[PDB]
Amino acid sequence: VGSDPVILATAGYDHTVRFWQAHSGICTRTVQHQDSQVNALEVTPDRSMIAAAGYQHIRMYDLNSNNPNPIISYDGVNKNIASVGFHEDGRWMYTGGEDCTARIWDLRSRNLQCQRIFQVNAPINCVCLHPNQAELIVGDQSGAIHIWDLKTDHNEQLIPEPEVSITSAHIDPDASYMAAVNSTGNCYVWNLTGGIGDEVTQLIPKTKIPAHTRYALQCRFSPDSTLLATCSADQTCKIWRTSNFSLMTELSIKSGNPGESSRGWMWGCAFSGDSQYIVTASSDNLARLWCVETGEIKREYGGHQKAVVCLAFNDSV
Amino acid sequence: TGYVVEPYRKYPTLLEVLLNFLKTEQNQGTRREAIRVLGLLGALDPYKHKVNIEMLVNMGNLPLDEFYPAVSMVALMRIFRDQSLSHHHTMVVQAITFIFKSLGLKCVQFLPQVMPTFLNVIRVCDGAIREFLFQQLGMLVSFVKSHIRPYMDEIVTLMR
Amino acid sequence: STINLQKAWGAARRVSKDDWLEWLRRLSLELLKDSSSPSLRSCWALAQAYNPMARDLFNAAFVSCWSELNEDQQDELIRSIELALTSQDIAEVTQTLLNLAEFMEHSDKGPLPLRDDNGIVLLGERAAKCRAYAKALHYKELEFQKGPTPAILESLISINNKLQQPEAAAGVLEYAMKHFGELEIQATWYEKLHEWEDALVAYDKKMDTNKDDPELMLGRMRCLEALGEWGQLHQQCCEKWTLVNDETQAKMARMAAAAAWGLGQWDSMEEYTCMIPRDTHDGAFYRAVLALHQDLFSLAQQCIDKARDLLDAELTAMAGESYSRAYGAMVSCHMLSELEEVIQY
Amino acid sequence: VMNFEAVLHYKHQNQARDEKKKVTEDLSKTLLMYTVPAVQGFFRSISLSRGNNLQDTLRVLTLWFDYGHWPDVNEALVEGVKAIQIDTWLQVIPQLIARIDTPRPLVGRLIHQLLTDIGRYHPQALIYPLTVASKSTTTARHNAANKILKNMCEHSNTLVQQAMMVSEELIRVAILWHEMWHEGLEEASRLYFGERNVKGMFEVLEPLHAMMERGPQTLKETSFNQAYGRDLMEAQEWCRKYMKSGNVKDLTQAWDLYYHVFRRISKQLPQLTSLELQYVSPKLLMCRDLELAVPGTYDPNQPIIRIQSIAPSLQVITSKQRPRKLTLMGSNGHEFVFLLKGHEDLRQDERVMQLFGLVNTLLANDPTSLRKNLSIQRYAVIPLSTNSGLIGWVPHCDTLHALIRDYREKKKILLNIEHRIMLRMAPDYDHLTLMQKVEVFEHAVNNTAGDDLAKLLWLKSPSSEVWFDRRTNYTRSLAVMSMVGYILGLGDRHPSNLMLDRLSGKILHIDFGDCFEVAMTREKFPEKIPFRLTRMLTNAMEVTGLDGNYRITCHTVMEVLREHKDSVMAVLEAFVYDPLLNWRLMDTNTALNKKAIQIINRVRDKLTGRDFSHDDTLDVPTQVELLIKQATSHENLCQCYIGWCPFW
Amino acid sequence: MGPQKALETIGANLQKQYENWQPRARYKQSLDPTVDEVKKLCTSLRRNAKEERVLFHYNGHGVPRPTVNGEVWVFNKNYTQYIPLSIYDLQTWMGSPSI
Amino acid sequence: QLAACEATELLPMIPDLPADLFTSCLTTPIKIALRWFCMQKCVSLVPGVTLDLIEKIPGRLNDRRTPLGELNWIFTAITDTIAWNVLPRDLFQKLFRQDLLVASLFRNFLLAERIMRSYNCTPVSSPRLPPTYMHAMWQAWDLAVDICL
Ligand SMILES: Nc1ncnc2c1ncn2[C@@H]1O[C@H](COP(=O)(O)OP(=O)(O)OP(=O)(O)O)[C@@H](O)[C@H]1O
Ligand SMILES: [Mg+2]
Ligand SMILES: [Mg+2]
Repeated sequence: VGSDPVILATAGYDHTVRFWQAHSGICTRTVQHQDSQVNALEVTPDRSMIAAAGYQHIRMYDLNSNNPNPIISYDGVNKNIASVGFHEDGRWMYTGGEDCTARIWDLRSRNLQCQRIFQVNAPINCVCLHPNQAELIVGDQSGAIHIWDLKTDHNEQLIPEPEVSITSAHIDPDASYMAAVNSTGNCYVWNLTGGIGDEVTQLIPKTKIPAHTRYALQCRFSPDSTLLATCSADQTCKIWRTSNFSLMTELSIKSGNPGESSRGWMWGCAFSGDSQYIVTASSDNLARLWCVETGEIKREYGGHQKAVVCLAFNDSV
Repeated sequence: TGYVVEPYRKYPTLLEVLLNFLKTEQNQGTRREAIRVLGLLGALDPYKHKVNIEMLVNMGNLPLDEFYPAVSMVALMRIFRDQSLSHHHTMVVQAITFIFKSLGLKCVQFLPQVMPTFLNVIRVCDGAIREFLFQQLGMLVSFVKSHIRPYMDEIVTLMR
Repeated sequence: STINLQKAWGAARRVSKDDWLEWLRRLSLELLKDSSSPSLRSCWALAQAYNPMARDLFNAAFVSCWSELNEDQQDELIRSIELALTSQDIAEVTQTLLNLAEFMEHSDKGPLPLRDDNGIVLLGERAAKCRAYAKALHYKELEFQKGPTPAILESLISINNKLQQPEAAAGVLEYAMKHFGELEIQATWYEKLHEWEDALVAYDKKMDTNKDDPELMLGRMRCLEALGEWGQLHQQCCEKWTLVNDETQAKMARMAAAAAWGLGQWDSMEEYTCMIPRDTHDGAFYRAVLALHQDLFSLAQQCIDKARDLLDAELTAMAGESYSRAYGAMVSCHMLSELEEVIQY
Repeated sequence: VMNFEAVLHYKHQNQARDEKKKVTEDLSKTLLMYTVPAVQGFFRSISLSRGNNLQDTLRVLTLWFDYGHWPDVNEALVEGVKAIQIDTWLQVIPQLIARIDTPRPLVGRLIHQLLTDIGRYHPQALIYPLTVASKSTTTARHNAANKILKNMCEHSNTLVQQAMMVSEELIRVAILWHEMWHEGLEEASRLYFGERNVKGMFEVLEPLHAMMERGPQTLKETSFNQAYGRDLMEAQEWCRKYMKSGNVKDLTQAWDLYYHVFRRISKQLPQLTSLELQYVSPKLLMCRDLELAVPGTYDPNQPIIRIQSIAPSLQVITSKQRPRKLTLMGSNGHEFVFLLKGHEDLRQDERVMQLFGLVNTLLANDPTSLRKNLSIQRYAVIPLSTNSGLIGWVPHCDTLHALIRDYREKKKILLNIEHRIMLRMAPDYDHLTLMQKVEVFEHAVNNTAGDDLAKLLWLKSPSSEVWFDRRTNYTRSLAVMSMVGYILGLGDRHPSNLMLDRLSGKILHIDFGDCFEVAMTREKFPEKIPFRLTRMLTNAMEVTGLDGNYRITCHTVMEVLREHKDSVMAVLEAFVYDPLLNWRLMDTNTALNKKAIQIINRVRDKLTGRDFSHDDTLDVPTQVELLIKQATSHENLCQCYIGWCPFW
Repeated sequence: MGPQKALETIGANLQKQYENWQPRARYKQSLDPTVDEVKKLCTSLRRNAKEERVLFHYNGHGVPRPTVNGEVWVFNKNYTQYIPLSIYDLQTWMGSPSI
Repeated sequence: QLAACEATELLPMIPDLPADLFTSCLTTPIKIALRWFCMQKCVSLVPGVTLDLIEKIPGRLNDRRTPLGELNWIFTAITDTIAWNVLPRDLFQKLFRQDLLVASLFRNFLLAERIMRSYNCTPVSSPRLPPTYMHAMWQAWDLAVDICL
């Protein structure tokens, strides 16, 4: 559970957090998350413990230790917690509210309050962390990607397309390109003027990708930063390659049948360390595992009785 | 005189009265003339008609056991109004009496439809029939039993 | 209970008006005798002596029978109903079976198992023949519900326009433009839409490419009289007669008579009117109209009065449901009785 | 109207120059040249409509009210007002009564002189408006209204002393003591256990103790007081012993008895299904043959259908507000039915119905639309106080919710199947993100079919050419009240607040308590819709979809509304610059004149297509489309409250 | 009144009416009773009164008319079905000094 | 035993009587006795007596010197008389004297027998009484009531 170099975990509306293994897919162990569902997971950056962003409450369960219920409980967020992040050292958690407020939460010291806030207009969907640990990128349900400097308290708003809820965002570990993805079915790539010592932090609009027909839901770069995976609500996970922005691979969990009235959407994905295998979650109980070259379903982690929304996938030593 | 369209205001029912003659009267001078009339009065913008102004869903309302008596009762009573009854009184009343006989006490629901017309028929009709109607009235009375009490005044007036 | 019924089911060896009506009469009464409900049995006695008692209980009578009957016996019956609609369009046998068919849909019993669709295609045809346009649309939309096609939509915009419902027709066109973006053969569609100029463009194009067809001409002629153009319609008649059949010439000549009458060319009108059949309203009318120019009132009055007697059925089919649909026939009798006043003038 | 539009050019074009001493006097020179010929003119176009002048008459009011503090408009107004048929003003009484308290000196006195004239001829028409004005809180209303009732007493004392009594008894019936105690107590318990507020908790209860100090006036109040007058006296004692000592040990003894009667009374109210009128209000049972007319029947061109007698017992509808189904034998003989509502200010409804009156007028005078029967199904509403009123019951109607429930149980369909699918997929349906909830919503749409309304609209019709007209009317009607509903800004349109005529097929909205985006801004379940154009209602239109009857009928309507925006404003400015309604908008957060001006800004905006994009001017087809997209978007629809029934 | 209020009230009134004629008796009213309910009730009143006379008022306007079999009608627990009640069983549970 | 109706017969459905007719006789005799008085052709000769007046007869059924108590007291005397002049001595003792409640019921049952007769019922009793409906002491009650209201 902690010992395996590929920690994979997964959850959704079934109230359980199941821990799979990469090679085989024998379920190692499971943990309860009652009273609620799980909006998104993340593992802490030293593989120590794992987060479950519920309704009204984050909780955190031990990954190293064998069979616990939660170590830490944070409440004090009076709607959903729609994302998480973590300081790569492991002191802070950078959350996002349904209540328009992207907080910060100290992990080491017990304090039920948040250290800082960043209030905006609409509910906060994505809370992704730029690699140098100084900028935090917050999107919302009115087009607005606010870039919030954690040192200088600056907040520069940015509307790619008018009004459309930008549903998720991520920035690569290179700090070369950022991609956020909206409900229209478009994946907007932003060229980084990499604000290291200056805080230039300017973005130059590269390309609108006609990514998907229906809602694009989660986009992510691989640790290589060669590949930009964009899950969606056309039960698809279209991988885009960095140089062209051309369709390198198209994963799909469609029926192959004239009558199949929505099997379930392709919610969230997460690359391997080598970026040869791409996991994905779906709203038909199936956390899968693919081959990024071809598009071949290398495993299938079917244990949930109801749906699955979020992953937690981990390569690191 | 050239009294045209104006008649559809003054005595506005006119169109409904004329368009029955085309769907009733078996003469191709009368049905012929009813067209000469309609024409001479002229045509109406049907909006002018909607200013100047059951049976299928009669199934829709009920389950079928209760449907059938209700339909028959309505057709029968549609005859049961003077002009057609001049010959076919007796026939109608024979049916009704058989209906109530067949229903039990669930017959009671039709009472307020039948009974007011029925008693007025007795006063109106000729004595050729009248001795028969009383025989059948007394038959209605027997099936219905105490439920006839509302109409009893009129009955006693008729007898008297 | 059924051996007496079987005589009136498929006794459909019938040819004139009287022959089919008398099939109907005898059927309705034959139903009433059988019908398992005592409260209909009762009426039979009356139903003979007064026939509108059988007429009005027909639908109800029919369900009381149909509820009991065997599967063999149901198909036996239905096959003669199929045949009664199919063979011979009698206003008052179609409009009694259509109204029976519609009665049957509101029922618990299910719709009538005709011809594998529940007869949707058949019954819609024969509503549009009757000028039962509203009923015709109900079934036409029931087709749409099981996967639409350009053919369904084409009709569905004419029929909506025949109900004088143009916003609904324009709506159906905007279904087409989304889902059938290519298929778009709109030469007839513009003509049905009441976009008469664009229809005339599309039939100009279709008569340039393909040959002198009678069907493309009939549509392109209907475009001109719907625009109003008399001079041009008289040209489209003059050229094509020997190339055209005599069946199309019965359809065509009506437009032609009105056109020649349009241009004060009476000699031509006389030729065209004779082509129209005498037993129709129209034939009677134009014969009467010619007679009024010629100045022959006795003959004219007879034709007028003949036309009225034929019009009886058109006014007797429409108005049984709604006055709004009767309105077509109402304009004809308006003309006739005004035709009379032309004489007196 | 050329003279009126020239007037509004140099008004509005000057505020452009002026805002953004002598510039108001030069304006007052320039305007006055046209303002007076506008008024002179309108009086001739009113005296040559005489039966169709609501639009024109409201123009004269916009002038009078706002540009009547000049003495030279006052002169022409005076002259015309003396000339014009006193019938005409009947149609615009709500606007007149709303400005009965004007801080303008010269206007307010002309109103009086007009209302005292309508009080003379057509007295019937006035007294119910004046009676609710009569018992106002604010001073310049309740002095001036009570003043005119005094001047209107020696035409008709017999009339007023009837109507004033009837009114005050109908209100005793509309809410009973034990209701007032039950709602009072439940709200009191929210203050002291939720909020922990103690002084505001007294402020809740003690007006009821002051009510009960009057003593049993009627038999039912006698049986309240005999059942539990003692307990309440004792709980009052202990809560008053708190005000000298300030111990919670006093308060626990009081809440004992308070919760005691609360639970008892909660166990009583479920079975008060009908009210025998002798027990509740004897004066009305005793009442026979009042000269006073049956409420919302009075016509100046008809003879009076007067209250022959009130019905002996009242059916009670069970809802949140337990309305009565009161009925009156009118003197023509006929049972007229009302519905008599407690705890809801019905002056909104009154004015809104006046608005539909205007729209029906506008739409009937466009010939294109006239043909099409675009006609809003308005019912009658007569207020009786700020807290109550009557509402004309409507014959041959049923809530969608009732139709669907009856159909679902007939064909054995389990009622909440949609909600149950949603729950079987995801058990925590409320507790999801937006995007997660769009999943689940779509799943439960893509597994049911929304034929229910569409299907029963045919099963319940007899023939097809009936069904055809039903459905054509149904569609157009539902469109007209989409667009009109939008403007008004008519929130909470869930399926029990709208209903189908089981003859014409037309739709008919009820309940206008949530108006001008009250629902859009509420802090749990804020609506995101303009009008419910949910899938069920959609399927019931022609099979092609929205793009025919419904969309084209929206343009037809919205051309007519954006045209005559100024008529529409006149009518809405009534219940916006009337203070006594607008407390409704002060409650949006958990001041008034600013908030009231915000509404009428908003409605001017919807009528200029400057609604979505303040900078842009969205032409009519485009505005309509954005609205239809909003109403029909699954993000917007699944944010709605579950009982709103967005999956129908 | 609405059903439940009415039924309770009628039990109260019927008791008040018997209180005129006999104010010193235990009045155990049973309202829309089950068979088992009636058994508990009658047998209980036996063990109280023990040798002395016990009234058994039976109204029955709600139930169908009693049969030639010697069965009188009462209810089941859910109020779906009219259950019968044999007169033989009734006079088993009630004692001999009775009315 | 006491039973509202014979085995053949159905109880009355008559709008102005109560549905409880046999119980009401048995245990509120004076209340129906007066209401039933009011429904006869006897009232032709007591003008200005409606059912509304009988709702509000002042007094109670124990204070003898108040119209209600008076009628009650009379009633008792009358029924006790009709029993003592009709029944054989042994039986009269068994019913009308042994115990209060039974005696009260049978006294009142005589009234039921008289009323329910006029609506085609006949009540039944386990110790079977003779028919007392015609017994002339009732026409005393009739007069006594007449005067007293
Ligand atoms: N004008 C009317 N005509 C016919 N029926 C009406 C009318 N007004 C209300 N009703 C019916 O009575 C019911 C209750 O009315 P209404 O919604 O006005 O009362 P309410 O207690 O305010 O309910 P809610 O709690 O939904 O506001 C509705 O469901 C409707 O069917
Ligand atoms: Mg409501
Ligand atoms: Mg309400």
